[PDB]
Amino acid sequence: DIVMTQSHKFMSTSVGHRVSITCKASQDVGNDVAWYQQKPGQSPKLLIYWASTRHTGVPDRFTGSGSGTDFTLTISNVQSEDLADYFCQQYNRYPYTFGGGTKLEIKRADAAPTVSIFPPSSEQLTSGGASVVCFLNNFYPKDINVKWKIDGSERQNGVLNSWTDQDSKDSTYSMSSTLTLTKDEYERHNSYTCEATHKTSTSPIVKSFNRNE
Amino acid sequence: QCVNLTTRTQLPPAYTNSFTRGVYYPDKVFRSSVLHSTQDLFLPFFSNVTWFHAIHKRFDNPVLPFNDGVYFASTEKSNIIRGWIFGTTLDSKTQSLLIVNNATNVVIKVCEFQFCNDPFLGVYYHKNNKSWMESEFRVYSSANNCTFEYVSQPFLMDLEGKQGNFKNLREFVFKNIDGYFKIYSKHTPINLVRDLPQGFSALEPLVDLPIGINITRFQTLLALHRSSSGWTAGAAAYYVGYLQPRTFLLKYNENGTITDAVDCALDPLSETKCTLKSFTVEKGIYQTSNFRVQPTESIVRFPNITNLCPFGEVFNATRFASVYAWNRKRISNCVADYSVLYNSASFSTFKCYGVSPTKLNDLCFTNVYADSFVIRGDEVRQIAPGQTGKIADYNYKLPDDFTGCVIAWNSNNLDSKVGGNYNYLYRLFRKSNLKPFERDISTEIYQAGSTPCNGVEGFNCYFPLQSYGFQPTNGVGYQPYRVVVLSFELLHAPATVCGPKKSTNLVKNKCVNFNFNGLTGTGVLTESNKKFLPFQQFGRDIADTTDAVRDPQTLEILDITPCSFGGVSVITPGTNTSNQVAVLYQDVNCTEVNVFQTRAGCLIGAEHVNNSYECDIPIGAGICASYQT
Amino acid sequence: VQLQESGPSLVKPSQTLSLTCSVTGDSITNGYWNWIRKFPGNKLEYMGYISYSGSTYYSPSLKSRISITRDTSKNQHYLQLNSVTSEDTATYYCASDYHGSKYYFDYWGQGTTLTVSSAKTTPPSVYPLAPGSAAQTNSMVTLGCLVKGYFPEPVTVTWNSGSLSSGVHTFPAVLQSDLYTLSSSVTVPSSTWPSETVTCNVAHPASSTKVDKKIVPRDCG
Repeated sequence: DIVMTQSHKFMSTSVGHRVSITCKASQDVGNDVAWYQQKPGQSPKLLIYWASTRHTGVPDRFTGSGSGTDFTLTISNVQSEDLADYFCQQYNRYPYTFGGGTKLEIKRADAAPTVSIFPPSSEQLTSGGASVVCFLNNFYPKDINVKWKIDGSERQNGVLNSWTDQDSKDSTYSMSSTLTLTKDEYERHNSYTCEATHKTSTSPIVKSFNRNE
Repeated sequence: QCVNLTTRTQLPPAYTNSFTRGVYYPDKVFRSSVLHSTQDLFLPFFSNVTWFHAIHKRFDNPVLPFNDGVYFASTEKSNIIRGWIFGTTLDSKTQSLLIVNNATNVVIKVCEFQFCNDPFLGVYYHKNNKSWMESEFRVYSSANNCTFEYVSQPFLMDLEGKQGNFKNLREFVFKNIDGYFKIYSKHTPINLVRDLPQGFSALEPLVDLPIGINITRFQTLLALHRSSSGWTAGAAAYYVGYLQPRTFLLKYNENGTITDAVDCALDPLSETKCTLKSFTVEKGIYQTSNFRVQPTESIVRFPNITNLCPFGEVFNATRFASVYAWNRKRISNCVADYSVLYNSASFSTFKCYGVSPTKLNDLCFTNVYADSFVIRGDEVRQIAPGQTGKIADYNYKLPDDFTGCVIAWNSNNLDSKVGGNYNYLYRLFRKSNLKPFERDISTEIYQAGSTPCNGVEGFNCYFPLQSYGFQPTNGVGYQPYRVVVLSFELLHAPATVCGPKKSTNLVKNKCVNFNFNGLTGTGVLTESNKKFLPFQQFGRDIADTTDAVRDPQTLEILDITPCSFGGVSVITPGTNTSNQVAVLYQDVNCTEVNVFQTRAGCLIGAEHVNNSYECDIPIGAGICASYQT
Repeated sequence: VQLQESGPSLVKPSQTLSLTCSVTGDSITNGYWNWIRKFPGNKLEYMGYISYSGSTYYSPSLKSRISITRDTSKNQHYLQLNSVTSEDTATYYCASDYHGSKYYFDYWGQGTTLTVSSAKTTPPSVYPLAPGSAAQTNSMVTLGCLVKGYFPEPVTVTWNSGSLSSGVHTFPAVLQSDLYTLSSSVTVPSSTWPSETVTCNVAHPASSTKVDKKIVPRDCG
């Protein structure tokens, strides 16, 4: 098989800049090197076939050239509707071994985050579950740390983060965490606190609540 | 540890020209009234050093390399310079030498110290009862794996800030040769304001530290004095130079003090002193060095090719074989160009396993095999190690260590016709699988049941070699594709498939390196007037000197001219008369290097005067030089 | 050509996988139908293919652990795997190798995420989220939609039957020990809560379960 290997993990350009995504595979990539287009919230679609021709509905700015195994998807004057994950492959012979991937995003202005912690509802304690939900949305860029404070002490085990794609209207991000507890551990602690350290704030926003209500 | 000083301002890397600084004693050998030659890491004269300060606007202490050899020079008035950090990676992972002075002892420890982000020393509370006593030690944090420790004699160093100008000068040499570290100390009173002293002195050794470790970088520590991040500094400066392995001359007097120093690679005036091995140079012309032009690059001057592997009768053939009766063709004793196969822009499938086709072009092989068979579009993808089906299991099996290439393109316009192309066959049934590189051309009737077939068709007796079907009204995936499988192996036979060709352009009047089919070396290609024979390749002079060549692919005779060489002459005056010198090369013009062309060479530094005077210093071929007003 | 996958998304070990890739818009005249395994974390791997006449050929990745059939009457094709292990927790996509009108097309469907475990089908328990009396308020009010105890993957969380799209940030699933936890948010000003009522709708394609729960400020002081 053809071992595909990509170097750039993410590309952040602006309107009018050049997007350079390399595909330095360990084996031969061939002449029929193609590129996908993973639209946000939709299925990935084909963009370039036979390394010179575009798909139906594609402008003339999405071209491609190179020599040998060092190919680069030449993108000039990238607009705001071009945020897609690009993969490099070959359409010569089955099977089609793919690469890692490179996320393309646009560069916009910063935004102040907003911390909002939620108390657990009464319907969760009836079954036997207990979980504290705290969100952190409308922030830029994604370089942020979301941690918990269980009675002042931090917690790392059982904390899993998740994120979405860049919004097409506000150009912000969204990233929170998830922490679930048992029934016996819910009655032992008193208050929970979540925060976020952003580059546009000298002090993090402290938001907490009380379980007694 | 983590709190850094916020009083640091970015300074551009300016330079400072020294006059004669950087001369020490290379060993403990005494001489008298001579000029001993030696080769060691010395500081060249008129060089550029760093431009740093130790004041309260500029407070910078960067990290400089150490493997090239460095020189230390710093003025001092209130003992701001305290110690240094000598570490390989400046971390606790490797060992590091620490030489610091806390005004009581010279702490010399070789451990794996935990260096902070910005270590510094200073005295707190300068408003009342200062006493210049050291009360802060934030150099390292821990110590582990120590190999050497030295404690000096107890003393008391004063850090009193005397006003006025500078009064002390301390210059050290920081170098490490074969693990033996040397410290060359010098203390002398001076009178400065800002700049470095443009004088001359010597540096005497103080101690000897056989650390036996490799040092790659270093860092100079500074002191802080203010009446924990906004602490200001005093008023000092430090310059860091770069040593180079050059040759110096030392004039020892009766007491041992170095008085003069000659740099053999600074100016052509001092180049005569190193050859003659004398300070007092008489009036005349002497030879100092040898001029030589280094070659630029090596260009293989092969316009096109000569021999060729038979790829025309394999790729552009009209009729191929079947998938069960494929013909193996051995390709050897020829030069193959694999670069034109990838950039042909006519192959719909081109994949190599194990190595890239752009990488095997600069590599010699010994056995190249090529196959050719026409199959349907659903069977081209089965030519791979580990495949199943009818082609991979019953017709053609590839081994797991396949280091070849797969070539396939579209041939629907030639291998198909209206009505059905029933030419090619394929085996459909077999009792077992095939071995790698095994050909099965048997036409035996497959016995599917228990009853024998007796060579005829009947119950559970079908013909294995079934005919293909090719129609132009089919889809894209049913078009006939000509599949070419290239095999590459390695044996004890010598390599016959080679030919890495790199040609750029026609280069003239340049010292380049030529590479021909039977001649190589360094020469200058120029025009000629001879008429070479069509079978001859090159020509030689009387004393076995090759000076002419002919291009095997272009009818043009190019003479192999040797590059620009010759002795280096210089006109030097007396030591108490003047210092102006002129550059005189041998047997070259003034274009391949106050410009005057002579018969012996190019004379740089003299003015053409039509007035004929008395010959004082000869030049050559009726030309002399003298000194006029 | 419109593609839509359908079938059960819960297969125990040592069982049989069965699903159907539906084709709508173009008949089965030209083009192939392949399968690509999607690893979690934007990683893909080829699985196999089939023709459109009857020539069933297999891939070297699955020699005898794959079974793909064809159906030219209903214009569909099935997918069946043998000896399903715990490493088959992934998503399979079906695409067309179509090349017509001098252009090369490649359409992809939605996909059904397959999860191989020992647990049975568990319906999702949508729980509302609202700030209490002891929570620190702000100018921007956030409303949540908690789903705890759902199995298996995938899921879809919408807002107001898919009509509300401003401020919707549907976070994907996580990789916990036994059960997963969803988390959805919305952006509403201070005049909305608690004056207006916002209701999140959570779908489940693996079991056709749609739970509608309203967000109420419970419990308060």
